[PDB]
This record gives sequence, C-alpha cells and structure tokens, in this order.
Amino acid sequence: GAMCYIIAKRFKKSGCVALKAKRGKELADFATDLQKKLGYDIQIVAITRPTAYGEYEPYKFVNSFEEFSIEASRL
Amino acid sequence: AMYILDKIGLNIEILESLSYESKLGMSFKRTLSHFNKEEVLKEIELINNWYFSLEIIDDLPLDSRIKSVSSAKMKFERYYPNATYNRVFNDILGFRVICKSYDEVLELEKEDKIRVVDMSRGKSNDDGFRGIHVYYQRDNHHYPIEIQFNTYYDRQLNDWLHDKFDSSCGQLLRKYYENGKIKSAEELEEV
Ligand SMILES: Nc1ncnc2c1ncn2[C@@H]1O[C@H](COP(=O)(O)CP(=O)(O)OP(=O)(O)O)[C@@H](O)[C@H]1O
Ligand SMILES: C[As](C)(=O)[O-]
Ligand SMILES: [Mg+2]
Ligand SMILES: [Mg+2]
Ligand SMILES: [Mg+2]
Repeated sequence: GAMCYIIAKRFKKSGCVALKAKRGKELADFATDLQKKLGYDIQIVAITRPTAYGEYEPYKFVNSFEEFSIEASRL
Repeated sequence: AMYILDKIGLNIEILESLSYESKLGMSFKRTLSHFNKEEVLKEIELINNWYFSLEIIDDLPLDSRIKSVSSAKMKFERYYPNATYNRVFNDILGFRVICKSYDEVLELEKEDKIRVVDMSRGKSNDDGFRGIHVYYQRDNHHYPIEIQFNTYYDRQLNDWLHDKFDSSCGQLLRKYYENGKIKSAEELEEV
C-alpha cells in the first residue's frame, strides 16, 4: 500500500535518518514518543518522497524502527 | 473547478477534511502574546500525531511534509510576542508542487480562504528565493495548510540556495544564476 518516510534531522546539521513506513496509529505514536525522547534540537518529520525534499540530503536509509531510533539518537 | 487544484488532486472539500480545529479557545488572528507556549506545543504535538496517522495524504498526487513540534518551538520563541498566530503556525501540513507557470497559481486568489504569498519576483527582503506559497485556512480556529509552488527553473536555484546560504549574498547568487553563471552543483562550488 502507500508508504511515507519518517525522517529525523538535527537542525543546522546536514543529512537525515529515513525509514519507509506506513502512515497510521503505530507510526504516529512511535514518532510522538521518539520526538519527546530526542528533545527539541532534533526534528521528526514525515515526507511523501525523498526526491521531493532536497533539504534532508544525504538520506541515511534504515530498515527498522529499532535502527531508526538508534540512528536518530546519534544525530 | 480550479485548474491548478485539479492537476494536484485537491479541492476545497479535501482541504476542509485535512484541517485541524484548535481547542485553545483563542482566535488565530491574535498575536503570540495571547498564547501559552506549553499549551501551543501540546496542541501541535497532537496535530503532528494526527497527520502521521492519515493514510489519505500518501494517496494524493502531490508531495507533502509534516513539520515537527521542535520547529514549532523554535518559531514560537523567535516570533513571540508580536507575530500573529495564523502567520507563524501555518505550515504543519505543507504540500509541495512544481507548477507549469505562476499564472495558474494566481487563480487561487479567487478563494476567500486562500492567502497567496507571491514571491515569484522575490520577497520584500529579497534573498534570491523565488516561488509562490499559498495558505488555506478553514476558519479563524483551524490551522492553515500550506502549498509551496515553484517552477523547475526556480526550484533548481532554491535547492542550491538551501545547500549553501546577508540577503545580498543569496540575491547576488540569483543574479549569477539568471546570467548563466551557475549551471550545476560543480559550478555552484566555484562562484
Ligand atoms: N533563501 C532561501 N533559500 C532557499 N530556500 C528558501 C529560502 N528562503 C525560503 N526558502 C524556502 O521557503 C520555505 C519558507 O521560508 P520561510 O517560512 O521564510 C523560513 P522556514 O520555513 O521557517 O524555514 P525552515 O525550512 O527551516 O522551517 C523554506 O522552508 C525553504 O524551503
Ligand atoms: C510498535 As513500534 C515498533 O512503532 O514502537
Ligand atoms: Mg529548519
Ligand atoms: Mg512548523
Ligand atoms: Mg522560521
């Protein structure tokens, strides 16, 4: 089905962590929780397509919520 | 009925359905002085959560971005207390589209609920950026929804301006781009 990409990026630091994910309650609750833990210097955003958002280049693609959490916390 | 909206699979009904009603009990025509930062951030956390859960967004034939609560916090701190709420928190849901011409975008002016920010010849403080951003707002208690329009020509320099950049610096880079002096990422690193 249709997928989006959840993105983590530190303001004023180029590049992001990206995970292809399904929009829904599970993703939304994961993102809200992760944003709280990471603090306000990190942005958790959702985009449709990486090619539409050059502001997040380069994209460090990951393959799980666990890897996304770990890599986002390293920004 | 509007050509540009038909091309991007949107209409007023869809925009209404994607609009979040504030429960703060305060008109968004008011300045930030009338809002409590903690209340605003809790509400924006809920809006961000809502947009992360709406599958319909991924099915629309145009790109979009759900801005973070961290961006909202920085905006609040930067614009408090004199900025107007509807001018600050107007891009939580933000669409992005390539338009064939800026003239097809200006037809949106016909809709009373759509505010057009025409920067196709620059912003008041010109910094090289070019494009037209529009904001739909269902009423004074709903969050606006943004749609960023750019031609391919303007999008190219906007991307390069984002990668590297006084307003005069971006303004001069735009002048060099318009003169044929910047034609690639390699050519941008010399000028
Ligand atoms: N000088 C510039 N160079 C490139 N892109 C620019 C630009 N000025 C504005 N833009 C684009 O236009 C969008 C809207 O600009 P503004 O509302 O003035 C700042 P902003 O959106 O708060 O920045 P942000 O993307 O860090 O949140 C920006 O997010 C960016 O994509
Ligand atoms: C249930 As989960 C892996 O989004 O935290
Ligand atoms: Mg930013
Ligand atoms: Mg925002
Ligand atoms: Mg800002």
